Amino acid sequence: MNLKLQLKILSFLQFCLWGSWLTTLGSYMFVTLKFDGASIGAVYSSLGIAAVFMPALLGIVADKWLSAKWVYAICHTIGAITLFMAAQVTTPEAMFLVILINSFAYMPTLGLINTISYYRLQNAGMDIVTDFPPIRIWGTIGFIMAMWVVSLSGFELSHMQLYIGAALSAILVLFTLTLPHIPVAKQQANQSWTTLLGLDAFALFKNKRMAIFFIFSMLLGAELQITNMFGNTFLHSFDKDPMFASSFIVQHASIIMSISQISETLFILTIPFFLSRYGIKNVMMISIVAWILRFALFAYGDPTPFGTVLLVLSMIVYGCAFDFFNISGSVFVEKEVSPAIRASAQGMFLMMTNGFGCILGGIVSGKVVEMYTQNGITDWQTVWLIFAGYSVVLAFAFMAMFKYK
Repeated sequence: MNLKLQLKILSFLQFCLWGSWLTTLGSYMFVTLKFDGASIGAVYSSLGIAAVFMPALLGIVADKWLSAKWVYAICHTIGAITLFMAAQVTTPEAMFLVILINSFAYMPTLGLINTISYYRLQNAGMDIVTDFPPIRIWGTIGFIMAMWVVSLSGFELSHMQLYIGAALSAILVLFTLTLPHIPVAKQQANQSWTTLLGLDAFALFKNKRMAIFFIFSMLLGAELQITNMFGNTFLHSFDKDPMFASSFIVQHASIIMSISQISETLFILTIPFFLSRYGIKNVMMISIVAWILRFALFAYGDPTPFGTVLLVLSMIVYGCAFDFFNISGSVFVEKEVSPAIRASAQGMFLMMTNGFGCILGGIVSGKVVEMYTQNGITDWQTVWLIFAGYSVVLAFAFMAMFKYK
């Protein structure tokens, strides 16, 4: 096999297994397994708890000299067995457990694939700087195509998606064997990204200013993944309306929610411009307004003609909110760091924001959906408005932060 082909298939398989179930797992638990939003949020909460430990296990791989190929293979083997059980759990606490084990195996993969590909491309004498972007993009292509194929086959509400993920994890394992051998000795002299984490990178919390900032960014990020968790559940909620039971957006919610990940990818191209044109605080503010718009368009969104427009426009707006918030937060955080602490500040901003925001937001949004569900019916308008108001006030807290001197 061509090595570029191999790494592309590897990247595609890496996210196509995750996207088979990750968006639709909530509505599977809600509509099929009849969970409440609090336990669905709890189950989604495990990914944050795994992600927050992911630097530790990647660090032990580097330190006690484990091979990324083989660790990657063992980790996907655990991921496949785990999704295989997931298609069988039926009770929430067990779902949280198997998803906990699955997230613990899978998250360390977000780093192992990058490690694998850098050294394999260098082994072949290839350009890492220009060849990584064509490989990494197949992962998003795979994630979207998994969403789409599972949605089209009729497995949005089934546990078949978990079997699809189990099968794709297993194929990923056995294709993973074929990869070239690279001595772990060849991987030396390179300081791990994980070493810029660890327990002295909390030194950045010496500054009360930056500390308060990180807390608001943790708070703000607490809602970064809410509509990946629940927009599918909300879009299926139109089944009670017989006008909309038939609707493609109601039956095929994953293709209508795919616009968000697509916008997430293509809005990365507009970031250099808005960073240059407006600057850091401004981009943070536009991020915030885009999250307010994102939630409010969900509150007033229907499978109707105008409702569909509002839904599709918030799906477009999500990519702006997500991309812009990570870039401007990373860069602002960096701008107020000693130039030595600067890579570690970006690392802590992302794991604090997304990793800790994911635990916090999972449990929180779940309790919100549970509160506004009565008789099995969620009042998505009140839920979406709650989060939109939270978005608004986070706008005011960030403005108060930026104008304080």
